[PDB]
Amino acid sequence: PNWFNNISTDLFSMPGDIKLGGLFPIKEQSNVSCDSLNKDGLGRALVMKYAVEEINANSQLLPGVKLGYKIYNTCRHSAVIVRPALSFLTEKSNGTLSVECNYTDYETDMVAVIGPQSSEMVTVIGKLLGFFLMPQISFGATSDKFSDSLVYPSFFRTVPSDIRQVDAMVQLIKKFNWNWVAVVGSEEEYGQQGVQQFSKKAEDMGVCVAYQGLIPIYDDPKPAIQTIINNIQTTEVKVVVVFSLVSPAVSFFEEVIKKNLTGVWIASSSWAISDKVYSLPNIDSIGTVIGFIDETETLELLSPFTEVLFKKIHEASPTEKPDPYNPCPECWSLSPANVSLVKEESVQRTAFSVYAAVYTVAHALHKLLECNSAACKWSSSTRLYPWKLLEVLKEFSVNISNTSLKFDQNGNPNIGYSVIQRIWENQSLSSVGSYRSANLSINETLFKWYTNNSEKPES
Amino acid sequence: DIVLTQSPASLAVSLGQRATISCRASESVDSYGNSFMHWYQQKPGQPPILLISRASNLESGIPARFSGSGSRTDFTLTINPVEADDFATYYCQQTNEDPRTFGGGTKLEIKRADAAPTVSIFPPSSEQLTSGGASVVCFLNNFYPKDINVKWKIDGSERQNGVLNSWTDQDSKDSTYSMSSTLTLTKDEYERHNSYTCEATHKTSTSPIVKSFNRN
Amino acid sequence: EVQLQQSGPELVKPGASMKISCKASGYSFTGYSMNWVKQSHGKNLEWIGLINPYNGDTTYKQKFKGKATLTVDRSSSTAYMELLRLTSEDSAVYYCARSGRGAPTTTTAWFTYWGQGTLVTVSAAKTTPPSVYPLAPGSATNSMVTLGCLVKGYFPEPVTVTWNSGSLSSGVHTFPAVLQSDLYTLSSSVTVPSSTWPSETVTCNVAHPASSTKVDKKIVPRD
Amino acid sequence: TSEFHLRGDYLIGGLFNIHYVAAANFQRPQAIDCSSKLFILPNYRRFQMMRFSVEEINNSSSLLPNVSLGYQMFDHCSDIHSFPGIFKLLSVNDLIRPWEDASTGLPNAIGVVGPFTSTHALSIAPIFMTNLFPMVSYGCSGSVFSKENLYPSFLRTVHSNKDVINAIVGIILNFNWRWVAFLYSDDDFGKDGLEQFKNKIEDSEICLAFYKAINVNTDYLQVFKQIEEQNIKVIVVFAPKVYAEAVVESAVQLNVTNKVWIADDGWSLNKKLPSMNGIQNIGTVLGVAQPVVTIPGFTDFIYSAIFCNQKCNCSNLSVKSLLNADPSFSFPVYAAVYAIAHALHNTLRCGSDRCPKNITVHPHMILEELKKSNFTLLNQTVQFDENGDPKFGSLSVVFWNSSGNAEEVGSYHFQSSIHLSINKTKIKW
Ligand SMILES: *[C@@H]1O[C@H](CO)[C@@H](O)[C@H](O)[C@H]1NC(C)=O
Ligand SMILES: *[C@@H]1O[C@H](CO)[C@@H](O)[C@H](O)[C@H]1NC(C)=O
Ligand SMILES: *[C@@H]1O[C@H](CO)[C@@H](O)[C@H](O)[C@H]1NC(C)=O
Ligand SMILES: *[C@@H]1O[C@H](CO)[C@@H](O)[C@H](O)[C@H]1NC(C)=O
Ligand SMILES: *[C@@H]1O[C@H](CO)[C@@H](O)[C@H](O)[C@H]1NC(C)=O
Ligand SMILES: *[C@@H]1O[C@H](CO)[C@@H](O)[C@H](O)[C@H]1NC(C)=O
Ligand SMILES: *[C@@H]1O[C@H](CO)[C@@H](O)[C@H](O)[C@H]1NC(C)=O
Ligand SMILES: *[C@@H]1O[C@H](CO)[C@@H](O)[C@H](O)[C@H]1NC(C)=O
Ligand SMILES: *[C@@H]1O[C@H](CO)[C@@H](O)[C@H](O)[C@H]1NC(C)=O
Ligand SMILES: *[C@@H]1O[C@H](CO)[C@@H](O)[C@H](O)[C@H]1NC(C)=O
Ligand SMILES: *[C@@H]1O[C@H](CO)[C@@H](O)[C@H](O)[C@H]1NC(C)=O
Ligand SMILES: *[C@@H]1O[C@H](CO)[C@@H](O)[C@H](O)[C@H]1NC(C)=O
Ligand SMILES: [Cl-]
Ligand code: NA
Repeated sequence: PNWFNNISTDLFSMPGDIKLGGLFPIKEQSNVSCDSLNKDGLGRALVMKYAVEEINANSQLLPGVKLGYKIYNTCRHSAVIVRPALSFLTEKSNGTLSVECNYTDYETDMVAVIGPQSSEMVTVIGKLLGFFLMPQISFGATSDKFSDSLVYPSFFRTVPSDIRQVDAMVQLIKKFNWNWVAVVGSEEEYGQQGVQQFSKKAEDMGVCVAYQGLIPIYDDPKPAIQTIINNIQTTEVKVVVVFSLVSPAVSFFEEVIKKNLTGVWIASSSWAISDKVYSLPNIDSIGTVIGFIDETETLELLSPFTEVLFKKIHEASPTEKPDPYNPCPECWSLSPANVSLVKEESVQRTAFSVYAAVYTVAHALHKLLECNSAACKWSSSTRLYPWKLLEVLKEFSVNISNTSLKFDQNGNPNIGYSVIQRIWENQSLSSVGSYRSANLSINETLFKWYTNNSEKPES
Repeated sequence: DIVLTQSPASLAVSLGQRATISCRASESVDSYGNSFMHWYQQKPGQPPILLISRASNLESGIPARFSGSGSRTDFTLTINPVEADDFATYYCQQTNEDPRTFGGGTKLEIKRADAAPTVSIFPPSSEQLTSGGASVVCFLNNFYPKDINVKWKIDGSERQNGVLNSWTDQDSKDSTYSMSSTLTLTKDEYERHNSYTCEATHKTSTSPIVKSFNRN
Repeated sequence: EVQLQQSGPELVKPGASMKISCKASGYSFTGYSMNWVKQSHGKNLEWIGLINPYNGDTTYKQKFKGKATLTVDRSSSTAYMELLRLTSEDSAVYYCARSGRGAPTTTTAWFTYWGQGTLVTVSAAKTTPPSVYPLAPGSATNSMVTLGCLVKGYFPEPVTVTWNSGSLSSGVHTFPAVLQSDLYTLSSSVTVPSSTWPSETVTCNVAHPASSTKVDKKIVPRD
Repeated sequence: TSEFHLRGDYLIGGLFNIHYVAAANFQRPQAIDCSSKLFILPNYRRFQMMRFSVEEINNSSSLLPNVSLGYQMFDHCSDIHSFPGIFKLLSVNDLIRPWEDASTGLPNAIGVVGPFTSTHALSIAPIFMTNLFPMVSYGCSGSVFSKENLYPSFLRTVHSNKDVINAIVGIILNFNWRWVAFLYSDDDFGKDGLEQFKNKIEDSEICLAFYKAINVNTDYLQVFKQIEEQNIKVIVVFAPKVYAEAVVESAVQLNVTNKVWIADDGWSLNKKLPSMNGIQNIGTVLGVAQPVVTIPGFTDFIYSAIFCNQKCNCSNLSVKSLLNADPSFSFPVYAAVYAIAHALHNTLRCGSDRCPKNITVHPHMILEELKKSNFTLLNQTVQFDENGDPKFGSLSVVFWNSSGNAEEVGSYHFQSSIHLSINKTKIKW
């Protein structure tokens, strides 16, 4: 398309009449120095850039109004994320945050927040943004804790709560007649809640959880990982649910391989399509991996858009523009050789979640400003208060591309899951079914069993 | 104190068939909505092993062949099908009130086809002859059932004095018993005779099984 | 996994006292009652009592009050039973057994883990090593031949018997000892193929730990 | 003037919650009027304990000589609506500057005492941790606050949930009952309690036969019906005043009888329940409790005493009721103030009868001294381990006796072979 030609080379900051805050895990600690590039995170940030450039190109969506944003790195670290979250709340005209008892008439610099990705990070800023009644739409944080509007008053997400994913997992386990399982989680909000939710549902459906353990994310995780694997071996479970963030999952499966364990592994959406796990030497020996990921559209314009953008960035790269809080210092050297960032499977299959969060806000604004296709009831003197936009997002319905998105009273989307399996031979993911509403629908015949005789394991 | 009476005191059950064992308490062993009677298996020389707790809950590790039922004062252990290594004494135990008590146990024997004993007789070793003692040993091995009669005969004449008899426990593979019979003499009395005979009578035959040696 | 390791067999004089130990490993020791069980030669099982190792509270069956004393040493994860003023009536196997998990009360707990048991002989008589004589088939053949050795005049129990230091397992019969004049006698037989004797050797290895005597006897034909 | 505000050379923030209100949806981004909600007598007592401590230090010519301590205190009945007060404490001009350095920049306050509950702390602590602004909590017992890397400038003058849960497990192991119900508040405090409990009893004879999250919507008829059906005798109640009262009041009303109740130290010295009508019928109440620590001068101080969220609306108040209220967390408030005051004193390099005035004080300087606190106070030794947990304070076992008192029947030994001892004779079942 043509409007690709007039896109700005600014990744993390775009000027606009109305602005969104973005929080992405762009650079993280290796194991406060945030020096390790998170390619999935940087990739997701680019989706937001794409969505906003596209919204501005669309002549009929916010006709008179230009949408812009500021995107900051979270480092998935509470000290790092607090500062941008407060920056979003500064007086639009001032650059500073007033101390007040009443913010009803207070015009924040941003009108809504996109992100953060992780549940731990939502627990850091969610109540702060909730006090301001500033709409927050996460493209990634799945913890069921955020499903209570009395606790998280302005939180939405374009991915389903994990209370539904564990229900999908328990239904698969029942369908295959497995009744003796272990469950492993990372020792933080996502994994902790996932393990607890799973254990409760498994019991409700008469599945005996043999063992249950958590992988440390701060202290050296190998001792606990050994304890965990020892229990798995003594209980003799052949099915283990791993409800874990990637880095603990990597550490866990490193040890799984060393001890030459084999079985069925059920992946939560956080590592189910992770190249970090799937590229570990001898991972293909651990057996059968069945995963659950968010059911998403593919954005076929994301890759083409990103080629053009990375071209324009190469062109402008002799220019200089210095920042202690640069989300990504090394991104100045992006050439078309880095489009791989958005071609990556983990990004392609989750991109729509970011894109849907940005568009939800844009359509909500379009409605707030009493817009039609020609003009918006807006001018340079219009005052936008996040609490008014929030009023519009409550129980919002909107069509985005081919998806009919509906938010319930909890801020939860009517979005389900795809069930996939890792096919070791050609480093791929095959579709073995879906989960929609409360209905698991799998085709047993489509499953491949990496067992001695290729038959489905155990009973 | 709760008295537990088991019945039968002993039983023999063929491979593949059903063993039923019951336990009766002098008072109810129910409380907390449960029945606190448990079943244990014990092989000779070993600690008891818990099979079943709370009347009917099978412990992990224990074969599905074992199951229990009952409440209040009447409880039953069922072994089905019986396997060869199930020879043991089975004990009930009540833990509903202090002091915990056990039944006197039920001894389960594996039933099999009648088998004749294999008889071997051994003279005193020279090494023992020196010390002035003479033990004549007779092995009666791998027979069934356990009931057997051995007589010693010296120079054609019967002897009962000085004989010590010992029986193994049931073999866990072939379910037979074995028995040793030891005739201990003085070296002197031993040298006072020529023929030494060990004579086994068992229900598998109306003719005794006979093994002899001559001292010369 | 859970192990309860009891101390070895003991011979003790009438009137003396003795303390049996039970070392627990593989679980949190103060979390479960440790029970003690007596089994006399007649094989009746009898609950002696239990101790709460968290605080040392004890509960006894009445007839063992003042006869048995339960203690724990939390610093070594070990339960102890001290038996006082022993009579020949106290001769028995004594077990320790851990309460399980699932009962409503400490009273109702069943026994999920057991020590291997401690044989206590209460006798005035004296330790005496065994004599070991070979049993060779006396100048008599068929396809399989039966040999043995006679283990005579020892005290107290136990004795272990093996054939070729373990390699001979099948066709072995080791008979329970008989007690005579404060002395034990047993015998062991072994049945081996006729072609494998007196060709390849067959020795029986006796061990009497109570006098640390360990002896062999290769079984040699008679002439 | 006002109770909530005191001018001084240096200011301490005080975060309290002396009114209670259940969570509710709101439509405007604005503070809540906490002064029209339910008054909490014992929390107001702890509120006064901070005012007393500061005044006592300002009366001293040896600790902070000629350097006055002031405060800004708040009544945050809602953790989500507490941010105006928090911003006030951290602002450098009645302005917040999000990118401002931890070094350069002088916030309104040098540190903060509080808040009381884990929920309050979780909502706000990250904003404080960012520039290492020191928080010394007199009540927060969530185990997650022991993680230095998540809460680098957070210290506390009370024990973690692990210690109380160990004491509670100790009580249970001392008697014969091994099925247990665990009723926990449906919030961060209660849920951490439940996890610690599960972890502690897992390898033990104790069986968790029933547990349940207690909240405003709890159907108590069904809870006690399920407990009764499972024949459970021991009921642990791990929950703050409002939920513990709802549990026990409901039990009386629903004819729950013959139980053994076990309180955490948050309600074992509750003053409403032990004399409540029909209390005797539900069974025996045991508990883990903070020993009553006498704070000399406080009684006198109280006789002499009686911006959003700085209004008590508590004027017709009986001095006697306040004096006799649950005195739990008293030494923790008192020590929290003194810890900050000593930290300031040492940071200013104060001597015996004067402090230098050439030194500029930054909150993170106060933090560095706080972490190496080492001083005596009413014959206790105030210190914090590496994680910012207190190395002082003990726990005792109480039994609610017939004259309505929480009688001491035992104590919890942090470091000994028998971790918990109980004179069982004192308990009348
Ligand atoms: C807060 O400000 C708004 C708008 O000025 C006003 O309508 C509202 O009544 C104020 N809130 C309070 C509690 O006075
Ligand atoms: C893009 O590619 C270059 C060369 O492979 C690499 O050094 C650089 O780090 C990449 N950029 C990003 C943002 O990953
Ligand atoms: C919006 O959603 C409804 C229901 O999914 C759909 O029928 C309709 O075509 C959509 N309308 C627009 C204007 O996109
Ligand atoms: C890889 O192999 C599978 C069969 O296991 C096949 O179904 C799939 O089409 C292949 N993947 C690709 C990307 O061609
Ligand atoms: C499931 O897949 C198998 C194999 O591809 C196919 O035979 C069958 O038509 C499918 N079943 C359903 C119900 O779609
Ligand atoms: C004090 O609180 C009561 C509610 O308990 C309320 O009715 C009253 O208006 C308040 N008084 C003042 C002066 O704010
Ligand atoms: C401080 O001193 C004043 C008199 O100057 C006295 O009235 C007050 O009670 C003292 N306060 C404390 C807390 O010791
Ligand atoms: C004490 O400090 C105050 C203000 O900080 C000052 O005015 C006064 O001079 C000082 N007093 C003495 C005795 O140094
Ligand atoms: C009423 O109270 C008594 C107290 O002993 C109790 O036993 C009885 O079961 C209760 N009745 C009902 C219906 O709960
Ligand atoms: C604390 O202070 C005392 C008194 O000065 C000192 O003796 C002791 O060494 C200190 N203790 C620690 C742990 O630093
Ligand atoms: C109850 O305990 C209190 C405080 O320890 C004490 O004053 C009182 O004597 C006790 N009453 C009874 C009946 O034990
Ligand atoms: C235990 O409690 C009783 C009061 O019921 C008391 O008389 C006795 O002194 C206490 N025993 C000890 C050893 O302190
Ligand atoms: Cl994030
Ligand atoms: Na002073």
